[PDB]
Amino acid sequence: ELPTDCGGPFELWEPNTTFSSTNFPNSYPNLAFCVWILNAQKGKNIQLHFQEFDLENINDVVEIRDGEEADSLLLAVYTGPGPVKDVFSTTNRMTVLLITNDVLARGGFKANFTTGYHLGIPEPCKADHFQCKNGECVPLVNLCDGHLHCEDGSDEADCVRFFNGTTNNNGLVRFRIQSIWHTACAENWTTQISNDVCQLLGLGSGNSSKPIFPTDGGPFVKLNTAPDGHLILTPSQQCLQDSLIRLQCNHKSCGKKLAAQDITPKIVGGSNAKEGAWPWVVGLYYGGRLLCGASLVSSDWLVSAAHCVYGRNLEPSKWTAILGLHMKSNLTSPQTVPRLIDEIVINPHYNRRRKDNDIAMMHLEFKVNYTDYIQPICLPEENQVFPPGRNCSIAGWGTVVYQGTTANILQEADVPLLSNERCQQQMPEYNITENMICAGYEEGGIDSCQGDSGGPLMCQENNRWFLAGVTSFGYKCALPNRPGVYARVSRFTEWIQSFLH
Ligand SMILES: *[C@@H]1O[C@H](CO)[C@@H](O)[C@H](O)[C@H]1NC(C)=O
Ligand SMILES: *[C@@H]1O[C@H](CO)[C@@H](O)[C@H](O)[C@H]1NC(C)=O
Ligand SMILES: *[C@@H]1O[C@H](CO)[C@@H](O)[C@H](O)[C@H]1NC(C)=O
Ligand SMILES: *[C@@H]1O[C@H](CO)[C@@H](O)[C@H](O)[C@H]1NC(C)=O
Ligand SMILES: *[C@@H]1O[C@H](CO)[C@@H](O)[C@H](O)[C@H]1NC(C)=O
Ligand SMILES: *[C@@H]1O[C@H](CO)[C@@H](O)[C@H](O)[C@H]1NC(C)=O
Ligand SMILES: *[C@@H]1O[C@H](CO)[C@@H](O)[C@H](O)[C@H]1NC(C)=O
Ligand SMILES: *[C@@H]1O[C@H](CO)[C@@H](O)[C@H](O)[C@H]1NC(C)=O
Ligand SMILES: *[C@@H]1O[C@H](CO)[C@@H](O)[C@H](O)[C@H]1NC(C)=O
Repeated sequence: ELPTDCGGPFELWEPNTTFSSTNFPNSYPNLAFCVWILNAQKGKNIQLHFQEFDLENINDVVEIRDGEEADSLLLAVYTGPGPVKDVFSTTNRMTVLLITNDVLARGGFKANFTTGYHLGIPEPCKADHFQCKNGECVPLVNLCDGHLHCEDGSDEADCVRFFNGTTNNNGLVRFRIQSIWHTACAENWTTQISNDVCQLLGLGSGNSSKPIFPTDGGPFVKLNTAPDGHLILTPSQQCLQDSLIRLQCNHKSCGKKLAAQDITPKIVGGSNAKEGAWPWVVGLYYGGRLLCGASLVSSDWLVSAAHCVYGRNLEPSKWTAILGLHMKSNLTSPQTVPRLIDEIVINPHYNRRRKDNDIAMMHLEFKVNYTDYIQPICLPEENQVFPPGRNCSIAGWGTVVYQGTTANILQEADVPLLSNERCQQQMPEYNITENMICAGYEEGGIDSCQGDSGGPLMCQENNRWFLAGVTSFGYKCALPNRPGVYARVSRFTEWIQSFLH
């Protein structure tokens, strides 16, 4: 008997600034979903400063968005008591959604925004410097010089990239020094430095190099070796019968298992996974309780579902990432590696009401070494399509019922892929967007459940296990004709690669 109230302060202009929920110094109504659209002038952002904030737990949240149109962004998801940071917008419209539960009504929030030109983002400094990602600017002599100057490392990042590359794993060797880009030569190019250059680019070893001729007027730089392991770029423009380096680099540690497994046919009735059969499956415990799994994509980064970390991102220290998790009742094994979380980044295009863009990055506390039972998952390459009917394996600790006991050992099962058209024909309730992929049997039996959220949809391709899905939502478990819908990682590859660097 508590319906969502409609008719609150939707449109808020410039003089009308000091807004708040209904009866702010009191208890707000439960099951309320209110929206405070913050209109502004064309060319001014929104700066919201919460004067007093004391909400309920993760059950009730305040979601701040910067939509301005049908496709809404995501700025912050605040919850819990205590002061919060001032959200800095980028457009003239900000949506403040108040998601509430049915019980435990807390006090409420109150804020006063302000419209200005590029608020939050600091003013750009003099043009003779290079601005980092945090707004601070450093002199041009301090970028790409082998010494970290930016707080995040923007001066020493993206100092070399592929040029004239037919694929994302080869091309030229254009370096950047003193804020100018230029190619290299092949007079003294060996194999001992090729793998080093490939590692600097964020790739594997060097396959081969095909120097032909120079075609650009850039001041190509000579490259030599060094006994201390430093790629020296001798500043000079003088070379006879030169040639641009067409360097070919291999991929990084991809989805290659290192355990000694056997062959066992199990399609219908998938049993437990052997110790070390899925090294890129990471567990996430929030206060001594597994909620949603994660996929190891780098040495310190994890990809998890955005619906379980929704509201639990304010305090990343409460999470605990268990790498090499095999049994839920025995963590004293030498293969289990515990780590903490220090940063949780939710996808900007996430939408809990549409279950779209369900993906989230989680930074680890300390970097973890790769072992025989811990290996990173392999991100799918750009412009890669997975055909339907492809039997891809999954992994997780799903429970047979909502409030029962889950499997102690890691469970795994193979499910075939489905097209979006047939999936929508099978699920007339939900909404299947162009960033989702459905997989599962229409006859039931092999179906995911709670506890497998964020689990990877591992599809093997040329002896390599890629990442073709992240668990987003699903209907009731143990029901036929209800395939699991996962977030299509192929559409979020660049968003993850922008953070892995
Ligand atoms: C603020 O809102 C009230 C009603 O919500 C409206 O009458 C008024 O014109 C708005 N602007 C002000 C007070 O500057
Ligand atoms: C909100 O609180 C008061 C307004 O009474 C003001 O001093 C403060 O600067 C405001 N913060 C903003 C507008 O971000
Ligand atoms: C290679 O680089 C040259 C620059 O001189 C450019 O004109 C050309 O389009 C690039 N690609 C190919 C395939 O030649
Ligand atoms: C480059 O290659 C030539 C070829 O003999 C060699 O004499 C020279 O020592 C190498 N290094 C430099 C810096 O020229
Ligand atoms: C290099 O590329 C080829 C494909 O042409 C591949 O077979 C090989 O494994 C790669 N690595 C090495 C070291 O040859
Ligand atoms: C947990 O694993 C260790 C090492 O594998 C083993 O010694 C211990 O007996 C296990 N715990 C239980 C309850 O079996
Ligand atoms: C991981 O690799 C580093 C690099 O040498 C090493 O110092 C460390 O002992 C290794 N093991 C762990 C648990 O960090
Ligand atoms: C999936 O498994 C079934 C079981 O017989 C098989 O017929 C089908 O070919 C498999 N799909 C792929 C892509 O291997
Ligand atoms: C999602 O909902 C819209 C209505 O806003 C509808 O037009 C669309 O067909 C739905 N998506 C699917 C896959 O049916």
